[PDB]
Amino acid sequence: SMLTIGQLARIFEISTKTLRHYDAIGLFVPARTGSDNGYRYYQPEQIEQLSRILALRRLDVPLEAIDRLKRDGALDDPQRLRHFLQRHQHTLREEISARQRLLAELDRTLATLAHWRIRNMHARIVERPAFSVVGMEYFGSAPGDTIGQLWERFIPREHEIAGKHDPEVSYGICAQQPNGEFHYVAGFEVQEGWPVPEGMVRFQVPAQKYAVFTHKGTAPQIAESFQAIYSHLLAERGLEPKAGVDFEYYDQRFRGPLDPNSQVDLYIPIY
Amino acid sequence: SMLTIGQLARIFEISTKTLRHYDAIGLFVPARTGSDNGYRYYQPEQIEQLSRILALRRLDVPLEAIDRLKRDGALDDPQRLRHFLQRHQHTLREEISARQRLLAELDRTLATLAHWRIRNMHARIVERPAFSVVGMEYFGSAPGDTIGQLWERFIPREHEIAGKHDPEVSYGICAQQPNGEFHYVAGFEVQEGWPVPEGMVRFQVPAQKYAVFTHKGTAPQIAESFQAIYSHLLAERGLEPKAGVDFEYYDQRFRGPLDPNSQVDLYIPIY
Ligand SMILES: Nc1nc2c(ncn2[C@@H]2O[C@@H]3COP(=O)(O)O[C@H]4[C@@H](O)[C@H](n5cnc6c(=O)[nH]c(N)nc65)O[C@@H]4COP(=O)(O)O[C@H]3[C@H]2O)c(=O)[nH]1
Ligand SMILES: Nc1nc2c(ncn2[C@@H]2O[C@@H]3COP(=O)(O)O[C@H]4[C@@H](O)[C@H](n5cnc6c(=O)[nH]c(N)nc65)O[C@@H]4COP(=O)(O)O[C@H]3[C@H]2O)c(=O)[nH]1
Ligand SMILES: Nc1nc2c(ncn2[C@@H]2O[C@@H]3COP(=O)(O)O[C@H]4[C@@H](O)[C@H](n5cnc6c(=O)[nH]c(N)nc65)O[C@@H]4COP(=O)(O)O[C@H]3[C@H]2O)c(=O)[nH]1
Ligand SMILES: Nc1nc2c(ncn2[C@@H]2O[C@@H]3COP(=O)(O)O[C@H]4[C@@H](O)[C@H](n5cnc6c(=O)[nH]c(N)nc65)O[C@@H]4COP(=O)(O)O[C@H]3[C@H]2O)c(=O)[nH]1
Repeated sequence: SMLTIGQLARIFEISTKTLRHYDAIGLFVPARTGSDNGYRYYQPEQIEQLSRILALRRLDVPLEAIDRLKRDGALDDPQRLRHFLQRHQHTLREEISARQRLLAELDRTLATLAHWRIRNMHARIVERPAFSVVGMEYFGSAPGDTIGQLWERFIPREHEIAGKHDPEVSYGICAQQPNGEFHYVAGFEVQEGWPVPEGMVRFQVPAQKYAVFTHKGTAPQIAESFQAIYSHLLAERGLEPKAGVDFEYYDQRFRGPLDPNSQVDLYIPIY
Repeated sequence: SMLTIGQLARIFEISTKTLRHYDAIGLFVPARTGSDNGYRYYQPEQIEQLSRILALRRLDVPLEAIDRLKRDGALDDPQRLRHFLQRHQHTLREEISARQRLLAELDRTLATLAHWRIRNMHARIVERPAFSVVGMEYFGSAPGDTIGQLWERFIPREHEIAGKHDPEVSYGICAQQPNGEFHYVAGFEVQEGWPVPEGMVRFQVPAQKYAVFTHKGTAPQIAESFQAIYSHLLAERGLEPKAGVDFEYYDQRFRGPLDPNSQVDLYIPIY
């Protein structure tokens, strides 16, 4: 009923070298040594002990910490050992708490960057002629950038589009109707004459003057950009919005909606 | 530079119904109504306001709470508004805390379940004759259930094995060597005479008497089961372990190493 270094190591999923190591340092020592083979032998009573020694290591308690507990008799006392552990528990809770306080201060600092980014978003003025776009429309005042959801409805189907004048760039078009809903469209510039994939439309973006803003960030943060633009950015440059169609401009600089390194040009029609 | 319900709703990704709603309740009322179309029109100065109303909603602040704030002047006061929010922030921290306190108490209870399960793990005695097993062998006193790792090394290769006498059941065999290492093997019972997939072995489990323990739980918890077995479960039944080969027994009752619903018979050779 005595166990070998190998049976012990097995049931605890450790290597026999560890158990040798523990023997040299007098931490966990075998009840005896094989008198005809020099092997180490352990009693079943030692199992629960190795179990605690190993329980400490899973808590990253350094080995010598452990050895000190062995030496001063605290490892083999359920009360002292418990004390050691609550102390370590306490430290862990604190280190966690401390970092939480940091994530808040960090959360705080990210916001401040947003006002900074928006402060640096300068208008370039430009006129562009009418042009044609084919893709997936959505007529209607809907909540969400369920457009983030539209784009993901549109991406599997993009390949279907013949006649792409420049497949490197795409558009997130929003048109106003006097009725008051917006008509959004995700698409690609295509020459007239090409066929429209089933369930797709062809939209004509009229000739317009624009203020172009380079949104440098995430697609969900696009709405914030629009908000600044319409609350003050235009005015601050004595520009007036014109009723018309605006669009998001996606080219090489765009690398995914959730990717903070994506730029997107915002084409705001003006007077 | 007045915006429509439609441009407003878009740049905030909400539906125009929401803006109608906010107007009827007097919460967010447009600066005017279209006199030739009865439409609603908003000033760019209302953007930041709608912005905060909506920020509250993202905090699940109910709408009526919000309307209360609007009514009692607090909503338009950066100081009162801030106070409202720290209050709410406070509540959230408390609710989180409370639940942590419960996770700990829950952790404690899970542990107590373990001793209970081990107490109910009864030995059934059984003799089985020698039998042959084919699979992937590991020689050597290794740490970790890198046996968890062996099984996942072995599984892509299982299909290769011809002559499987009973593919429903596999074995996790551990054999002891005089030098004290253990020799582990994951495999299937296969009749003699069948060829051995390259890099695989054929191990012979000798005829033995066993105590069988049904481990009901997770493969990582298998080691604890072994620990109970050799520390006292055998003694309590006046059984004595015999030097030999033990094995884990996987049949239908086994549903995967991570599934708390798996059972595994543990075959412990005895006198
Ligand atoms: N070569 C060697 N092996 C060791 C030694 N100490 C432990 N073992 C291994 O541990 C098993 C059981 O050891 P035990 O608890 O002393 O329990 C032992 C022990 O109580 C007794 N026993 C067997 N042979 C001897 C012996 O030569 N001298 C003594 N004093 N007792 C023995 O029978 C039980 C079963 O022994 P086994 O079935 O042979 O299997 C033995 C043996 O494989 C050692 O000093 N030398
Ligand atoms: N009262 C007190 N005395 C301290 C403290 N830190 C160091 N000492 C003293 O300095 C000696 C060596 O510390 P070390 O180089 O960290 O080397 C230490 C340390 O690395 C490790 N150790 C012992 N206890 C603990 C522990 O509770 N936690 C950790 N992380 N390591 C420990 O074992 C080694 C030997 O320690 P000792 O033989 O006890 O001897 C210790 C101890 O007498 C402390 O925080 N409080
Ligand atoms: N049908 C209708 N539409 C409305 C009303 N209120 C706002 N809008 C829409 O909002 C846009 C800008 O309105 P604004 O800021 O008053 O700025 C307006 C306003 O300052 C001026 N304006 C144009 N027509 C009229 C008018 O009939 N009366 C007044 N007082 N001003 C007008 O020209 C600016 C640009 O107007 P638009 O480019 O046409 O585009 C207008 C129009 O499409 C309304 O009561 N009825
Ligand atoms: N001092 C105080 N008075 C309370 C409290 N709970 C209820 N009352 C009183 O009871 C009235 C109706 O509360 P309700 O039916 O929960 O209906 C409430 C509630 O459903 C919601 N609401 C208002 N303020 C808050 C708020 O701060 N937090 C939340 N979660 N909901 C609010 O809107 C309604 C507000 O109506 P009121 O004009 O405030 O009128 C409130 C208020 O005068 C409280 O915790 N503290």
